[PDB]
Amino acid sequence: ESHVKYLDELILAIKDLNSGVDSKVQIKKVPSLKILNTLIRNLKDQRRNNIMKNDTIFSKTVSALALLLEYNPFLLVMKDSNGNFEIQRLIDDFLNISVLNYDNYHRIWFMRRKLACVEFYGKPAKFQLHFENTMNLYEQALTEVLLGKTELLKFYDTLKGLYILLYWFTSEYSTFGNSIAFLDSSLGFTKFDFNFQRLIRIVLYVFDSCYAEIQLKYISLVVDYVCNRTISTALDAPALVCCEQLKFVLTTMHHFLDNKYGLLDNDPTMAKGILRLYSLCISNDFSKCFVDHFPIDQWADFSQSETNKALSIVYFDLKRRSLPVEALKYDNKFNIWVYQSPDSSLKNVTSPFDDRYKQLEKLRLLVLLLKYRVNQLSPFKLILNEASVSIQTCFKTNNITRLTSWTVILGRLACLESEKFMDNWYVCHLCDIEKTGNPFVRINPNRPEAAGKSEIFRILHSNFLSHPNIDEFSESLLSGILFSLHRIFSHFQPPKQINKSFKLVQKCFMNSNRYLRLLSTRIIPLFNISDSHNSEDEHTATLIKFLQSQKLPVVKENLVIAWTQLTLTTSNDVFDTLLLKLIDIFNSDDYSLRIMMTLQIKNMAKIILPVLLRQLGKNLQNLIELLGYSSKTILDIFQRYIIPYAIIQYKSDV
Amino acid sequence: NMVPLNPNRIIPDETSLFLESILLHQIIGADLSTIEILNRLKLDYITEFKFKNFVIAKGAPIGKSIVSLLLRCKKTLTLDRFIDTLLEDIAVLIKEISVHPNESKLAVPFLVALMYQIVQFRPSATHNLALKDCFLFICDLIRIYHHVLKVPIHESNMNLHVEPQIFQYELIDYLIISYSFDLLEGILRVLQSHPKQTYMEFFDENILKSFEFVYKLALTISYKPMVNVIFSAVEVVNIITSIILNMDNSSDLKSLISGSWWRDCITRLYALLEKEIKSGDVYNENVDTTTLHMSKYHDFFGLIRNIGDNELGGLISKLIYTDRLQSVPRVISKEDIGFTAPIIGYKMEKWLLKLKDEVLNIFENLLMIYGDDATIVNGEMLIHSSKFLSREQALMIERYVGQDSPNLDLRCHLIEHTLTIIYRLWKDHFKQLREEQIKQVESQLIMSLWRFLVCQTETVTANEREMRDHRHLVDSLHDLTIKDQASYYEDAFEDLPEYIEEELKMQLNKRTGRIMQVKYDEKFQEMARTILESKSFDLTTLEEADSLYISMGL
Repeated sequence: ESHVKYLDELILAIKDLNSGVDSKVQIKKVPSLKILNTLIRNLKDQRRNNIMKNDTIFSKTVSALALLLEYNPFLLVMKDSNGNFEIQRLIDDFLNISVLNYDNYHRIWFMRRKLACVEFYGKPAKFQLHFENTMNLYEQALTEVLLGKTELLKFYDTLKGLYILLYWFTSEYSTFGNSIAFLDSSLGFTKFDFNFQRLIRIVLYVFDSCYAEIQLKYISLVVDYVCNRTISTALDAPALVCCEQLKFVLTTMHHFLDNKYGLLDNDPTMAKGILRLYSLCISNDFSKCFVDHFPIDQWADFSQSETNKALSIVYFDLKRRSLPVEALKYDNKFNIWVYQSPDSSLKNVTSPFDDRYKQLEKLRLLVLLLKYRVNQLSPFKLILNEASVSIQTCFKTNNITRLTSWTVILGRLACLESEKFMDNWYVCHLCDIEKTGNPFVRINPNRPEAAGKSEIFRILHSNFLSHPNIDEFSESLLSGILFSLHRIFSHFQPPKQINKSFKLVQKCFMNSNRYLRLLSTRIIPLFNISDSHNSEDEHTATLIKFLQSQKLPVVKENLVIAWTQLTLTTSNDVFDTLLLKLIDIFNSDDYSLRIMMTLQIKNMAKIILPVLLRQLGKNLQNLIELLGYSSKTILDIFQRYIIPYAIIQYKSDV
Repeated sequence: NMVPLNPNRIIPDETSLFLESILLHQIIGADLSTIEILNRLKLDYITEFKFKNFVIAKGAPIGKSIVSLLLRCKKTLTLDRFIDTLLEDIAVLIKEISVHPNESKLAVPFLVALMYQIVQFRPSATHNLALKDCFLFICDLIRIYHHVLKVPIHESNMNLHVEPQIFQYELIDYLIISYSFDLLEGILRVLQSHPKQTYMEFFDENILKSFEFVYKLALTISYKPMVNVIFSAVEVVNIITSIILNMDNSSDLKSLISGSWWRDCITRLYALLEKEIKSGDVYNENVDTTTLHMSKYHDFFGLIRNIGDNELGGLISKLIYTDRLQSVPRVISKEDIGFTAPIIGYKMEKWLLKLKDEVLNIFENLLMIYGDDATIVNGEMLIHSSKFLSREQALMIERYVGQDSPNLDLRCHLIEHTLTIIYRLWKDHFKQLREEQIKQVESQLIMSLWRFLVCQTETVTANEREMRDHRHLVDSLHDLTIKDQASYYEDAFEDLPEYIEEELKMQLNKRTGRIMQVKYDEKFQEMARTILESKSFDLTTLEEADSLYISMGL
């Protein structure tokens, strides 16, 4: 609005100033030299209460900090030469920014993730091993309360401070670094778990010893410390990680209800909060977590006495828990109701456009899929051919999303129709689950094909093979249809088609966007494994002539890695001669490539020599040195070498 | 601006809290209440037992004997005192319940459930003398059950699996061993969470020797490994690291530790880490010393880590009749325990991911531990860390990305951290590297570097469309969770204040582009650049580097 042009030019020219080259961190204290003043000013131009009632412009202001410090990682730990960093003297500055973000939880989360930044924040700090000092001060003011002799406004500010510190120690990892001592361990169970559980006992006791909207926010956090700290790692039935924390929050909610204040009107929160909470709880085996730490027997108050119409839905789901058969059939479109003489409200009793969602969703679960997911996101055999015709229509006129909206479906449904050798089913085993050894010893050659026996491929050529997109269009959609064909052929021996594969690989080379690069390579083994026409015959060697005939090191690895992988994956003395040629490719040739050939020799060892050694010797260290850790063992194999060569060669000379 | 007093709480006494909590506890998974489980216990083949005003008759109520001792000692002791008194009594109990020919040990594990609930309950100012009493007592308890973790490498052609088929005494000793190591875990971590002052007073070489016995027993190189004990033992190693990184002059405890024992630990860490992750048969048996397969034999949470199906929980209840004082556990099928939804398998993929987080995490930690070098300081860290980097680069790109399963996010965050590991190496530890090592593997390190040196094209985004397409191709499962999370479980996932809808779009952009194997962080590429493009070693002079430069463009 005011300095809008100033900020526009700032962000534009500084995004321009990524670095001297595309090499952009500036890891060191850079040898312009004008970012000291702007470093101070980016935070010195914001502390003004005439500019503190708008979300977006301050968000841009703090993203300016994000950019400045992110792309001067030589700013935080810059050795403020008393003994300290500048992350340390931004601690107090960013506390004011986190006072603004105390309310804005979204912004706080972003700030934590944003702020070698966090790595360096505790890199020389752990080497120096401020936290001892801050913990001393913390214990001090902490104990100063409990008995009641604090400020009123340091009271308020630092009560929010206690809550924010709790939120800090309670958040997931992948944001915070391992920089601090007390986050070190893993398996999701590291050190400050319990030093922070001791801190939890402390806060419980002190704040039980402890403005309506204040108590609103208080119980908001009471939920939050266990509400926004999940590991999920599942489908729609996710994971909440610490049960102790769960029941502790249950009992502090109990104590809050006992007090019976912090009740503020207009219902910004009560309904939503309680609803979400018990919804989350329901199905989940921790019924016994609930049983003790919070029955609402008193303020339940479902005798028309007692916002007040929202704990009623949790009472309804507790009756659903009762469950004995008295419940009857679904009439009011609500759940399968039960004998009421009662039934309180509809699935959105209070519906401020989000409470409706939470409740109605949860209560919907009372009913006693991935494949279905996108289908409903854009709301079988009939579905098959209707898809075919509707996609004829969609590519009739310049569609780009609902057009391509069918490719992944094509693939995975090929997976299901292979399985039928649709009811409750999603990502599948061979299609989508790794195993120990070769993915490509895992795949099955003599499985069906595509031509017409897969009407999926029938439609595939119908609408995606003889098209001008293959000529010069669909920069990436034509790729997505190839990841379709990926899984397809994975499930289906194809015919030679390879006309796409060949120019496709050369494409994958140049690629422009480095997305196509190894994509073709991923493709190739599908063609490589084969049966029902040239199963293991020339077909691969045919590809090979092509491939070797390509020689450019431009996008070299595309040419070379796949060149490996094919022959690699292939079977016996065939691939033996192949690896003979490969060790030739490593023999003494293109140091950029002989070495990398050795690298991926180790790679295949992850997942010929005598012949060559003898040959080269007759003709006339690295390889054997790397192999056996020392070359002197060559005595062991010198048998066919010294005897058949090294003497008859140049009878008198050699 | 004073705030008035608030003493009018009806304060629940800490001792009373502890008492009632133990008195009615039910564990995560079973059906029955701790103390009453206890109330279904008789210790028979020891017709009398007695240590300290703690008589139990022959057919007497073990459980009532507990509640007796509990309540009587209640109006005796304070909190901590009640702890240590139990600890001694139950310790004597367990010790003898152990040393006995015909005694069955049913009680022992359940009392070990005690052990946990108890010792966990309040570790605030508890003293290491008691801690170590319990601790040593249980380590050598373990050496009383050292006959477990070194069972052979595989079922021999003659060794049969025809069986009484009991999961009973298996689960018995499994709970025992585990729970016991789990003690080791919990009490040792209450040590680590004690004030730094009360530290060296507990650490003697007895810790080294006893835990050395158990570690050797555990992380076998010539038997079956056993994922739970694998866990426990290695985090105890992590505990060593912890006391290192915490004691300001950790040189004390280091000098305590023996060089051979650092070796017999880090080497077996290598043995652990160069194994592999294959969710293909994480739930069967395959090439050993290479697969951390947590079989149903020992598949539940563990006394902390709520790992998953916890499929043994209710079977804990099924151990007692829950109606009659008894001595030997109630039967369970070894096989009914345990095609529906491998989403549990993928929960575990995330977890074994957290495990390899631990692997690299401890190796980082020891990295930072040894600012000065040492004897196990050998560079094979550089070798093998870079090696793991290579393999989870190559097999990464050829296999695991694109498989529409959210394992890849952490599978990549792993090596994104290993980036920091190697970059730590570049900054600090380039005053030891042996020519031996650099030219034993000139291969893999250069592979690692060029993996992002070929990534540094920095030439992808340019729009929304292609990357959102990538997303629709792969990110299906990741978006299942994204939409569960935005639609179910967050304060911030409602009412975007108009400065974060763009955050949605570009953050999803960056995450999907970072999903498909390509365009990693500018920080990543430049920090790696400061290592290779700096000529501190003769990896890269121009005469043999421009063939790669041209192979990137340049």
